[PDB]
Parts: sequence; structure tokens; C-alpha cells
Amino acid sequence: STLIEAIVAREVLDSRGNPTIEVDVRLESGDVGRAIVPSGASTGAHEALELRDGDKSRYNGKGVLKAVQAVNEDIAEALIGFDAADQIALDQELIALDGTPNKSKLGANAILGVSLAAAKAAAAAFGLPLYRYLGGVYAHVLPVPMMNIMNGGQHATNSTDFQEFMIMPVGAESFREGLRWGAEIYHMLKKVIHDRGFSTTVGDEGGFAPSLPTNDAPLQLIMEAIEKAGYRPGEQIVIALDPATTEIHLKREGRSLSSAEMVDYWVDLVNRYPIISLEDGLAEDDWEGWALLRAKLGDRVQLVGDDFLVTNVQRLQRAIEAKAANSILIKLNQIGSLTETLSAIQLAQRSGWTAVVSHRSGESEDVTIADLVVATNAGQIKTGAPARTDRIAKYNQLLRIEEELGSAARYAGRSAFKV
Amino acid sequence: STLIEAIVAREVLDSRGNPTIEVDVRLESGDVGRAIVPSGASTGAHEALELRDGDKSRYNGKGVLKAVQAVNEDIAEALIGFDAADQIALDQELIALDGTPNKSKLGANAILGVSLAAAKAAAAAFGLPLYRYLGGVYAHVLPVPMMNIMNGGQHATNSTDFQEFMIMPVGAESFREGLRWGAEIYHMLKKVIHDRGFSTTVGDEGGFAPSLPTNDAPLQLIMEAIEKAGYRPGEQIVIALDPATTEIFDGKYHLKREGRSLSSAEMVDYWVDLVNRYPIISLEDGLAEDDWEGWALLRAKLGDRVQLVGDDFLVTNVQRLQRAIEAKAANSILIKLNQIGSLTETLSAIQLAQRSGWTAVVSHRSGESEDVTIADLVVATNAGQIKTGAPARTDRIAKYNQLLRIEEELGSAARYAGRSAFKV
Ligand SMILES: O=C(O)[C@@H](CO)OP(=O)(O)O
Ligand SMILES: O=C(O)[C@@H](CO)OP(=O)(O)O
Ligand SMILES: [Mg+2]
Ligand SMILES: [Mg+2]
Repeated sequence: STLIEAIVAREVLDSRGNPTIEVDVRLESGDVGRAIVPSGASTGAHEALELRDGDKSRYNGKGVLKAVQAVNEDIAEALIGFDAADQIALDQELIALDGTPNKSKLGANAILGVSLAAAKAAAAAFGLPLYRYLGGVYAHVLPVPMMNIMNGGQHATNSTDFQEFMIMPVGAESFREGLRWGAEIYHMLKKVIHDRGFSTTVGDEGGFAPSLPTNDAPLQLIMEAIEKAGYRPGEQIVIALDPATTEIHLKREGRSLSSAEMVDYWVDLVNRYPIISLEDGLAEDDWEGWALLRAKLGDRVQLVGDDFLVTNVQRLQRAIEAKAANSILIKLNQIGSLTETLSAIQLAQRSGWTAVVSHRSGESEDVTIADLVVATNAGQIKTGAPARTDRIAKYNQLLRIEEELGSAARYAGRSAFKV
Repeated sequence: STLIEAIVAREVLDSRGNPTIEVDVRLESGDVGRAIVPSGASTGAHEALELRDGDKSRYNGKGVLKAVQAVNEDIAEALIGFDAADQIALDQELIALDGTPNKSKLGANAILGVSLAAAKAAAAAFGLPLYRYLGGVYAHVLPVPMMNIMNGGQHATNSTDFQEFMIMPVGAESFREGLRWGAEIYHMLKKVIHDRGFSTTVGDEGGFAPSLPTNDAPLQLIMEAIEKAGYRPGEQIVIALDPATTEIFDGKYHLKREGRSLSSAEMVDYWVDLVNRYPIISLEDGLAEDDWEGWALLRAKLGDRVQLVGDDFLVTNVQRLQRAIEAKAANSILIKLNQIGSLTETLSAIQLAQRSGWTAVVSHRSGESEDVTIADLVVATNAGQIKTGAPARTDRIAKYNQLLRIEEELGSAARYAGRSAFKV
């Protein structure tokens, strides 16, 4: 009944127009689970690896026909007859079939698609919504969203060294209210940024990327857009940053350097502005800097390891022991399977850290991360600006989940933060 | 078993981040149909009217709680127990329950939401895909897409006048190939534009909106992008345009970056000349909203070799369409599901144009969603053409993805419209 009958994959397009894999897993019950796999950066590196074609006569080598073939043949022959209700066993069967430590044989994209589609197929067989099937009876916490509003850096026309500037509606009584708050402030930002010498176009996440005079100015625009929309900073709306320092050395504020100096810069911002979170505040492998950044403001700021931890258990366990950070950014496709993602979410959580579930550049109509964040009571999500279906779909799923929980639903609010 | 047991609505967000209505229709079988309504007015008019809250303390008055209540209360009470498999009768029930000729009491958005969700609930009950449930056994034609790749006029800081420039992969053997062709060209145009000093922007469709100097420049940049991508203009790729001349119309039209005006007859001559210079197969709103005299003349001069699509001119209005059919005003109509307000009436407008030799072009709206109904509607009615924008934002791409799934599912039965979509 929950035993796999057929596993089918196809090549579809992501939110950038780039090819991506969609996997359909059909059970004996006749229930089908469908999943679209994201894609972003960077690699090859040492995150799980996606199987791309390299055929220059199709989509400039970005085709995923080999990953589709690894599902329709290799994964399908090996998993037909497997019980889809047994997620942990299915994922270790996928990892076993691949044999490589970074999913390079079958592809991280082929493995994750099956991994996620099998969970959805089974959830529909038990007639359960995904968050409930994944996290059990206690899955009820709606996350405070990290809503992108302003960009910066490479796209691009030139902006402050910084990369992403996000808002967080902590003070809201529900996700529905918090969503309205950020959407209002996103539109109110344009009633300040527009008619001043800028466009209304968007990027890959829906946010904007204008030109700025100083590094202190984007914060001043956001803080104005908050009270202009009628919201109180700190108490209701709080700032979350992703400077993504790995790509850069402030070029140019006049001060470029130094691992110890950089930590001192962030301490000033938090003292005058309501910053609750800082993501990739130091480089990919600058382990010495992270430890200092933690000891300085870790008890008043959230420090998120994105490129620093790359959704890896080995370096997450290393940063837990070293006390290098207090938050990890969870990218489903960076690890390659559901079980391994759930494993990394729990490890961070049970070490007093927070798991921030995130989307990527190449998104889809797929809303798994909205059900994964409620299933694990993660308390936070990073799924982009309130402006593109690749991002809005996730916010809509959170609205459906909140409504479906009824009186059981609880919005994380300030309780999402471990200060 | 296909009898409606529950009808519930909620306020979700569209691709612009504005509130929109989502309707769920649950049948006695336990099957649920879900539909999101795309947006959407509230360019009076002669169309169906959507219900917005006007409460400025929520989403700047753009809330949709009133339309949600008209569903959760008025429509649910009236339609619980109605057979969802009877589409026409259901839509007649929604139209009668409203009582207004423009769906202003309940809201066009509440009516469309239920009309669409009931069809999906029913398709799931018969265990059929939507296109099959809607158009029957002969629903198999995959459309040639009108892919938005360049933007101008309004969304133009100051350069350019017209509004949108699209490419159509007429020469492809399948929708899968045609979508790749357009994707490759759009990306090649992203290279061409950056290798000129501009950036890679994307208004709500996904198309690039640069500040250009001449009216020909967007068409030239497109010809270069088609060629550098490795495709042949005319034979493989054709240009479809929506200048939306209502936006630049005392008068006789006004071309800001060309320093001209002239007569509707001269504005026709402008299109006659441009069509001789570029592989333009289709032109949408070549003349303004109510220039019925101009439209009739534009048909006489180009209607034998160019598709003339009425959008703001016909506004998915069956009375205006019947007038234009007789008056010989156009030869194609842009079909907006939410401008008419119901599925039955959309099917009626598509059929009226189809019989009588016109083409029905199914279109998306500026504020779209994850909802992919128009992909199933274009196949169900074998329309042959779709207008779903650039191959970029998921609001657009979701529809392309649904068409890929439809083409795969049909297998040997699937047929891409190709050049047969046209009357050139
Ligand atoms: O940092 C992130 O969360 C994402 C942005 O969507 O980056 P990328 O997808 O490029 O890894
Ligand atoms: O015509 C269209 O395709 C869209 C995009 O501009 O406009 P509207 O909002 O009128 O649907
Ligand atoms: Mg990051
Ligand atoms: Mg138009």
C-alpha cells in the first residue's frame, strides 16, 4: 500500500529559467508525491553535488537529463517495492546506491527529489499534511520570516559591500499578521526608494538593488520605511543581515581589513540599530574570527553559518565544540536528503543553536521548506522578498499551514531567538 | 459523490505581494479542488469587477476579506449540495446568486475562485487531469508560447514608448523544444544587453526593461539575440508585439522617442511598414481601446498575413467580440479568465472566436500565482497559443512546467500547434 510502484523524473525549469529535476513517486495506494529540486551555489566545493549535463547544444550545458536518467533507471530499479513510509531506510538506500560521499554518481538533485517525493507520496497515503507526517503531533510552530527587501554587491549595478538586508516581524501575534507587516514595509520601501533615481525591477529573490552613498544609509532607509508604514523598530520589526563577507575589505568606506577589526564593526551597528541576526559575518574558513565574533556579541545577536557551515554535520559539530556560531542556515539541496537535513536540524537545535531553513537562487513552485520548518518547530525561515511566486508560494503554504492548525498554531515571535 | 460538501476561501498573496483569493471546493468523495485568482481590477470599465476591501490599515486597501466572506458565507450556503460535475449550471448559479451584470456584488474574484476550484475538485473526482476533464477526448494541442523577453513604455524610465516585445518558437517540433529555444534566446539577450552597458532587470513577467533610444532598437536587439542563440527568424522564431497603444493615445497616437503623432490610418501605415522589416506574426492593441474605425482598417491592410489581437479593445467581453467579429475589427482575442469572471463564460468567449475563424490567445495577468489553470485551459480548448510571459519568475515558469507535464502525459497523442496555430 505505501510500497513504491513507480519512480518517474522529468526536466522542468527553475525560477531563473534554468533546467531542474522534478520527481514523481507513485505508491501501490495510487498516491503520488511530487518534488522539484532547487539549485544555487557554489561548489563544486564540498557540499553534495548536482548532476548537470555539460551538453553545450542544450541550455548552455545546464541540462539535467543525466540526473533524470539516474532516477528513471538506477534509483527506480533499486527502490521499486521499497516501503516509502520508511524515510530513514529509503534515504540510506539512496546513499548506499550512490556510494560516493558527496552524491556525485547519481547527483544530489536526483537523490533529494526522490527523498522528498517519497515523503510526500507517503504523507498523502496516511492522508496527512507534510509537516504533520514529517514532525509528528508536536509540529505546530510558525516561523518568523527573514524577508529580503534590499540587495547589494554583484548582479548588478553597484551597492555597499554588504549583500542582503532583511526584516523580521518578531512582534506579530501570528504568521498571517507578520506577513502583512513585511509586505507593507516592502511596498512602503518603494514609496521612499522610487522617484529618486532608481528602478522597480527585481533580482532572483524579488528584492531590489539600488545604489547607495554609505554603508550606514541602507539601514537608515529600512528604519524610515518601518515607522512610515506605522511599525515600531525592535518591539515589532527587527533587522537581519547577510553581508556575505566571503566574496570580499570594505570597498570602499576607507577601512579595508581585518579579521579582528571586522568583529568590532558589527558591535557598533547593533548598539544603534535593532539587529538581531548576522549571516556569514566572516569568511568560509575563517574559524578564528567566528570564535571571537561569538564571544563578543553572541549573547545579544544570532550568528548564522551559511557558506561557513555549508549544511555539513562534520563542520557543524566542529563549530559547536569551538563555539564558532549559534545558528546554521539549512539548505536542503546542500546536503542531498531529507533524513540528513533533519539530522543537521536536530544537532544544531539540541546544541542550543537555531536552524534557519532557507531557499536558493534557482527556486520553484515546490513548497517543501514551508512544511519542513513547521515539522521541526525551527522558528525561522529565509525564503525571500514578498514579491515572486518562487518565494510567495512558500509564504502562502505557511498561511495554509497556520489556518489548518487552528488553535494549535503558535507563531514563534521573540521565542524563536536564543538572544 | 461529486456533490459539494464544503466551500472555504482564504486570503493569500499574488506574485506582486498583493492579497488575492484562494478557494477550496470539497466534494462528498473527499476530493478537494484549489484555485487562486489572478489580478485584477476593481484600464468601472466593461469587464467583471473584483472585490477589494478598501481598508487602508491592511495592505493599503488591497485586502480581499470581503470576497473571502462572500465565498465562506453566501456562495457556500447557496452551493452546498450542488453537483460540481455540472460546470455550466454551477456558473449559472453563481451568476444568478450575484444578480449584477459585472459580478460587483459577490466579486468576480469570488465567482472565478469557486467556478475554477469546483472544476478541479470534479476532475480529481473522475481521476482526470484538468485539460482532459475540461475539453474532453480531443484536448491534445500544446500551444506556441508568446514569450516576453523585452519591456518598454510604462516600465520605461524614459527610453522607448511601446510596451512589450515577445518571441514565439513557431518552428519547434514540441512545446519542450520551443520552451528551450525561447529560454536560450532570452539568456542570449541577457548577454547582448550586458554587452551594451545595461543590467539584467525583470519587471513582473521576467523581461528586461532597458532605456533604449529608437523604436527599432528593441526589435534589432531581439533579431541579434535570436541569431546569436543559433535560431532562424521567420522559419524558427517569430515576433509577437503588444505596443498597448491605448497608453499613448487626443488624438492620433503620440510617439515620444520618435517625435511623431499622425492619424489612425497613418498609425496603421507604421505597422504595415514595420511588419515588412521584421518577422512580426502578431500585433496586440495596435490601435486604442475604442478606435473601432482604425481597427477595421488595420484588419483590411494586415489581417491576411498578421494576427491582430484585441486585449483592452475586446476586454474578454462577448458583446464587444460579437461586434468585432461582424465589424471585421480584428482576427484574434486575448482571453483573460478573470476579466469575464467564470469558467463557462471564458469557454463561451473562446468558442465564439474559434468558430468564426478567429484565434483565442489565453493570457496570464501581471499579478499571477502558483495556480496553473491557464496551462490546462489552453490544451482543453486546443487554443494553439498562450501568453504567459518571460521564461523567468515561477509565476510564469509554473505554467511552462504544467505544459511540459501535459505534453509528457499525452505521449503520442500530444501535438504542438506550430505554424498551424496561425492564419498567415
Ligand atoms: O544565501 C542564500 O540563502 C542564497 C540566496 O538565495 O544563496 P545561494 O542560493 O546563492 O546559495
Ligand atoms: O497583458 C498582460 O499580459 C499583463 C502584463 O502587463 O497586463 P494585465 O495586468 O492587464 O494582465
Ligand atoms: Mg548567505
Ligand atoms: Mg495587453
